[PDB]
Amino acid sequence: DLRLHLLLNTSVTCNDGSPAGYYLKESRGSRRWLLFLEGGWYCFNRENCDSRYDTMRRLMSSRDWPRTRTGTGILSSQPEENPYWWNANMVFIPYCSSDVWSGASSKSEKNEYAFMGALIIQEVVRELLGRGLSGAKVLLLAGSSAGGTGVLLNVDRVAEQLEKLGYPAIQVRGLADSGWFLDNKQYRTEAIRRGIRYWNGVVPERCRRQFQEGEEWNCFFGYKVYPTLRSPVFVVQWLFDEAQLTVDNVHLPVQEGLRLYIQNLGRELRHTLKDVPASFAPACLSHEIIIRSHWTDVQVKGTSLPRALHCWDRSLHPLKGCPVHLVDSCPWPHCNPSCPT
Ligand SMILES: CC(=O)Nc1ccc(Nc2ccccc2)cc1
Ligand SMILES: *[C@@H]1O[C@H](CO)[C@@H](O)[C@H](O)[C@H]1NC(C)=O
Repeated sequence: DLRLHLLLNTSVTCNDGSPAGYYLKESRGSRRWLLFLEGGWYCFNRENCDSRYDTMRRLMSSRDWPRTRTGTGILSSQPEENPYWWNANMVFIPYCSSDVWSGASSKSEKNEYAFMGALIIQEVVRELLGRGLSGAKVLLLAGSSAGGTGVLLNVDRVAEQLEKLGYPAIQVRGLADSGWFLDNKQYRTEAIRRGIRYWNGVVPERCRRQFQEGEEWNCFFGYKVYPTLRSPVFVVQWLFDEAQLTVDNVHLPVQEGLRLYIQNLGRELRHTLKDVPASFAPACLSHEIIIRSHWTDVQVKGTSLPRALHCWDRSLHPLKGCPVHLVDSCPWPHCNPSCPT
């Protein structure tokens, strides 16, 4: 169990003005810190944010959150469930800003909702320093789905924040799970354009300077923002991601046209990861992995994801028998026998 703390700075809020927060299970004898960003799509105008407030309210408000959460997968403290970082300090940051962790806009006079995801991350880090993060030696910012994209948008800002607060020794790293999407041709972009204006969304400065005014939406796509990043980032992406296929209007007797479409999507995803040295990409139809209890089961080329992450740690201190770049080459879903059932 991780226990809830609402933010002491109550001006940093969820969508409806209620305080944001974080769940914490500390580990005294450890100097490693894992901050996990929850996912859950997003909303981009008044009417579809209102819809989300009726039937997905816990993603927009803290008024109904429980006092405790169970840590699962990489947030588990048990070595059998979490061979990678079972002894670490564990933090789960709930997603209640509906802005892919990019917003910096208060509730107001002219704003029905607050979109403060980027400021929520910054405030959690600030308040955690007084609870032991000041002694840390590695801070891993991780996340799944919209939280995975949020890692890409925020990892360098967290590094910059700690450097300016006087903590140059804390090594900030990123782990982006299922947040690496393609702006490809559909089988049969305005939502994100149109949300960044609604959220006052912020993107990393170097990527902003490449694409410039009005084109910041480009920085929500992994293969375009990752080359501008400076912190080390490990990328986990299923080759046949279910969220990707949904937006592409694919619904799984597959005939030639769809066969080529699916095979092409795989090969395109594979291509965008060829120059990503730390990555894990199985040939499976799925979505998210790192906080699932059975995340230890999947393997690429004989290496599991917890092992690949351990090899990543060793690389940041070629390694014999301990690889870090693991991308499937077989071209159809399920062609890896270890895929989730
Ligand atoms: C031609 C063109 O613009 N294609 C395109 C653009 C944006 C998306 N957006 C998206 C992808 C995956 C997951 C969530 C959103 C998908 C396809
Ligand atoms: C609380 O957060 C807001 C928004 O980030 C900031 O402007 C304000 O200075 C913060 N208050 C304190 C006491 O840090």
